[PDB]
Amino acid sequence: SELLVNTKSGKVMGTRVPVLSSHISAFLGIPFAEPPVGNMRFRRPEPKKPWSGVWNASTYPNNCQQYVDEQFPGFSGSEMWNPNREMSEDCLYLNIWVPSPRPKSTTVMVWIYGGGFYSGSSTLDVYNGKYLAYTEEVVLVSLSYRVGAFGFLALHGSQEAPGNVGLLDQRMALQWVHDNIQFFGGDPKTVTIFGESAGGASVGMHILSPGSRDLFRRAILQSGSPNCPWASVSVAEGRRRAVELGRNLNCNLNSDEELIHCLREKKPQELIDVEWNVLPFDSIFRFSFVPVIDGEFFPTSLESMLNSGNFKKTQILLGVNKDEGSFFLLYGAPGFSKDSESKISREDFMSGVKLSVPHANDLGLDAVTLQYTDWMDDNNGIKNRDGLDDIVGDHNVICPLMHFVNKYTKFGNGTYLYFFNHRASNLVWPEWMGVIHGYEIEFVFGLPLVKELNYTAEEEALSRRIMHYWATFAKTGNPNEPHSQESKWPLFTTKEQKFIDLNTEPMKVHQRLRVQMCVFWNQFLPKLLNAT
Amino acid sequence: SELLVNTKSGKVMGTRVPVLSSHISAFLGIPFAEPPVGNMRFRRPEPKKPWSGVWNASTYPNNCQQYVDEQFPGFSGSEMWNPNREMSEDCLYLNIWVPSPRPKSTTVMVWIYGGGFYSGSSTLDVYNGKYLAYTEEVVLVSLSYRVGAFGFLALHGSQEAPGNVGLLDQRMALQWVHDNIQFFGGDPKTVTIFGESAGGASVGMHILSPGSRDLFRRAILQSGSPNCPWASVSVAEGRRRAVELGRNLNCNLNSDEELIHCLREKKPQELIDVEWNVLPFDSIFRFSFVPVIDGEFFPTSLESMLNSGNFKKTQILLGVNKDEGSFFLLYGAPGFSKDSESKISREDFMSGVKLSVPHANDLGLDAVTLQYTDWMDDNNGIKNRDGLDDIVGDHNVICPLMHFVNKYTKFGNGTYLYFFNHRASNLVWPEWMGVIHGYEIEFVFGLPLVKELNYTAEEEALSRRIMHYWATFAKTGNPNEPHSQESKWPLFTTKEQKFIDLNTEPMKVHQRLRVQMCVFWNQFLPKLLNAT
Ligand SMILES: COc1cc(CNC(=O)CCCCCNc2c3c(nc4cc(Cl)ccc24)C[C@H]2C=C(C)C[C@@H]3C2)ccc1O
Ligand SMILES: COc1cc(CNC(=O)CCCCCNc2c3c(nc4cc(Cl)ccc24)C[C@H]2C=C(C)C[C@@H]3C2)ccc1O
Ligand SMILES: *[C@@H]1O[C@H](CO)[C@@H](O)[C@H](O)[C@H]1NC(C)=O
Ligand SMILES: *[C@@H]1O[C@H](CO)[C@@H](O)[C@H](O)[C@H]1NC(C)=O
Ligand SMILES: *[C@@H]1O[C@H](CO)[C@@H](O)[C@H](O)[C@H]1NC(C)=O
Ligand SMILES: [Cl-]
Ligand SMILES: [Cl-]
Repeated sequence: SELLVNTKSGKVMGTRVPVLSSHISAFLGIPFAEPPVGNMRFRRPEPKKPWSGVWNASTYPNNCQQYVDEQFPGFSGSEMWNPNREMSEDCLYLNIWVPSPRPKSTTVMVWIYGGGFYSGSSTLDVYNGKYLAYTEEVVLVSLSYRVGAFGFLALHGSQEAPGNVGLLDQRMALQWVHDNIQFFGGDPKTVTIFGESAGGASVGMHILSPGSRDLFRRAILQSGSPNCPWASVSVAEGRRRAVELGRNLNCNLNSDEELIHCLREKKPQELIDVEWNVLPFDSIFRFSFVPVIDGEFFPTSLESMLNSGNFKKTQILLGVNKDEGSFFLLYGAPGFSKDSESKISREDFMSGVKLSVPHANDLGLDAVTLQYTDWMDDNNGIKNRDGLDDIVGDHNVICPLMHFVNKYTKFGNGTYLYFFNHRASNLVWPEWMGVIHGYEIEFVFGLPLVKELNYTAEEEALSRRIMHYWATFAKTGNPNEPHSQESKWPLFTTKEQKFIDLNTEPMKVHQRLRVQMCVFWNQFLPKLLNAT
Repeated sequence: SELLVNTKSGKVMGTRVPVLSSHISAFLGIPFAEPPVGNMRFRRPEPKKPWSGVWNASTYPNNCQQYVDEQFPGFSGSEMWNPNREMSEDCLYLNIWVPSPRPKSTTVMVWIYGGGFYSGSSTLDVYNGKYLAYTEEVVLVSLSYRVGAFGFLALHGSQEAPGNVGLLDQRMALQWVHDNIQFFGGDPKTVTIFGESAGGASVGMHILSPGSRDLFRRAILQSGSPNCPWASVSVAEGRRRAVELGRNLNCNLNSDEELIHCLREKKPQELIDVEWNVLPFDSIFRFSFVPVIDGEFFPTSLESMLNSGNFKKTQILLGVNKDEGSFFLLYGAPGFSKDSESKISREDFMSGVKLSVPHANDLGLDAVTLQYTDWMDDNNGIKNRDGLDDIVGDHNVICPLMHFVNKYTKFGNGTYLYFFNHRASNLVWPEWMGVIHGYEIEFVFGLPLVKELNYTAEEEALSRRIMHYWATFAKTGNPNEPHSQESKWPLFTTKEQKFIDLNTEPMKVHQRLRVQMCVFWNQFLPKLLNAT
């Protein structure tokens, strides 16, 4: 009854799940397209054909095929991001958490997982929607989408591997929500899409793309934006990386059809095993198969679209973490270790700069080095470590997002900007990594409300604050409740550029979120690289 | 007797002058070259032909022909630098102060005035040698040299106007000191040359030039160095400026001989009136007629001589003032005034950057602007004013000197570096100009010892503090007296790069003088300009 819902594609049967001291309804693993298997690998997706009978939606679905991290086997801090279900190309499913009793037409939030467009799962423990759905009385959806070559192999001109099909994956999920969430008590006119990392870039890409704009109301972007240097490639570079994938696998390279046909004959893991080999440079924070600027999903360049106001005009809430770079340095740069303070020698600093700005010429590398080096104290291993951390975070996350924020706000209908800088009391990663890429998510999804996870009382309060900000924004376009006695998160405006810190302390309002280095990253360095 | 001295060129009669509550001997206006007049204009100097009878050396000589500042008529702060004697091309004379009674063979210090190679006089009140000669028991010489076109018009390949003849004037005076100072109680083997601004650059040029090296023992450079961007031009640029001078005066331009013949017919003021017109850019801290890198006075480029160690190996003492740029902004840049705090708008800041780095392309100007702009507070008129002040001082004085210091110290036999940052209590210039280009000179020459000039007692001590450093360095190659236990001025070394502040407070040792900005000026910007 409460758990039996007839959708436009067929009947589904959910399950009743405990949440804190109560219960809510969960519909897990609902299919929203045809399995993209066999001759449909790399292809645009197709809607799921209606089914007879009742779809058992009591269990999480498979995860999409992806690279699996084995750097720290068994370590909870890294394994919490790996697939926790069987991987399969049959992975295009969504999950829904619905308050009990079912509401009539309440606000909908659709989570888009990140993972650099190469990884991610809707089923991770940290994305369990039940705490946010129960606490804030929202219908919480998490979608899925093909990652890696399966979602973003791009041979422009081919209709068999056109590129961006993972983005199209997200779109079909949003269209399914548009068509069916009313049967779960959700309001299809009040859908907020939100995501972190590539999910945040994705949210911004749907703001940009005409084919996506009418499928949601407003948007939240966490540590990601559509213009990030890692988040897209040209059609030429996408073509080069697809051909190099075939070269790594002894494919016929004479035509797209023969290349695609060879690649479609490979087992999924054969593609994954050579995925990182197609990158052009030794690099960190760079991923092989990402969205392409194609002229279809993206009509023109992202920058021209941002400049002209060619995007959805609505409210946005977005922000970054204090130490976005540390995860990438730990996994990919010399001198960093999970088990030490990772003081960085001058030599390893210079190596890290090269890995962090792989596209830069030697003059550009000199510019980055001078901007982030204290020449009164150039052998200070802690300053070198933190300087490289800032380089990676500023170049890859913060400065692209601030460029996006400033362009969007010229045309949009309300911007709210945050700086998340709380290090969790129970973090398993070392202190030099600070406030890590991905580690605001557990606060957004309410994990500190679970006493067994051993968060502090202040962290539970912070999680409750953030969930209420996110959900009140989703409901109203404004994270603040009116007539409330709590300090107000101010609008970000072109003139005053205000933002708040998010942490356990009373709110602080600041202005011009890191403005100096982003002048460097957004105006000076691109001009230097374009001149030289 | 004490005032009657037989030199190798003839007899001279000096005069007994009061100094504080005592007396010393002064020999003023001794000729060291033939008057460079008529056909001799622009020509290398020729030794003064010996005279019969007694040369009357009781009176200051004429000053060389030069541009005279009329910006602030009658204002003591600027008038103190103007010629205080009649100007004449018959101006190649030197002055000597000798302790009374005459010493046997004491240390000699030879002052070389500055003035951007376009101005300067040996006879200014602030260069009165009597306090230094009396207080420190040295023989103090001040020389003179042709400035402007008269000293530095350069038509390379012509022997009639070869360039660098003002430097050859200095050398001829040093040769005269070498040959004659023993008759005044000076030791020709212990001569220190010292100078400020262009005089400091000149001192460095004599260190470089093979034809000068044997005419002095060691060297002091104040707020100037041979590699300063204003201190030399190429033979091609000197030729362009000489031809343009002729163009301004309707000269025949078909040949060097015809051009020179024309310029020699003009009255001196006719040349001076158009002198600034030959500069290639709207600019500040750039001067028309300066030393040329000719392959004769300078055998190769300054940088290659410095890299190869092709220079005199001895001890040097040198330094800079806190606010070298302020004078040039007051006189040449928009928004500055003697009668206001000169808060600088953003627009006037950008204009000032362009005037300050006239040779830079737009990418270069962007780099300078980013390096000196606080983008959290870019409309702060005090920060804009002080940022421009630092740009002018760093680019033109401090960083070129630090480059020289660094290169010299690899091969030299002892470097002592200072940072003079005391603002005089009785300064007539406004507070925003800080510690001004030229305003350490009055301390070096002992003017705070004169009660009627109204320095504080701490400023008298500092002046005594500086005169003793300078004269002890001249005597021994080390500014510190041994077995004294005043705090010691450490050697500047390649590794530790120590320097001292010079001010009324107890001496503090620091390291790496303006190292951050000088990486920009000495390494990154030249690379950027070369590559773009
Ligand atoms: C040098 O060799 C390689 C090095 C690497 C480096 N990168 C990888 O292996 C991907 C590793 C995934 C790690 C798990 N995912 C994480 C994720 C996030 N944060 C993490 C923070 C820490 Cl401290 C650790 C892991 C995080 C946040 C999210 C964003 C991404 C890109 C992946 C996932 C979600 C890949 C391939 C190589 O061959
Ligand atoms: C009007 O625009 C122009 C502006 C100028 C610059 N004009 C000048 O006369 C330069 C200023 C003359 C006074 C120079 N004397 C000074 C000198 C020094 N310091 C000074 C500090 C202050 Cl605050 C004021 C004057 C100083 C230190 C020394 C260095 C120089 C170059 C000149 C002389 C000695 C020239 C031509 C122009 O057309
Ligand atoms: C030297 O010149 C001074 C000043 O003109 C004069 O007072 C003095 O008598 C002269 N000495 C002579 C002519 O012996
Ligand atoms: C200067 O040279 C002497 C003798 O050649 C040497 O003993 C001394 O160490 C040198 N000093 C410096 C500072 O180079
Ligand atoms: C110096 O001080 C004396 C006495 O205090 C005063 O008469 C004189 O005007 C002062 N000089 C200047 C130049 O201000
Ligand atoms: Cl100041
Ligand atoms: Cl050394």
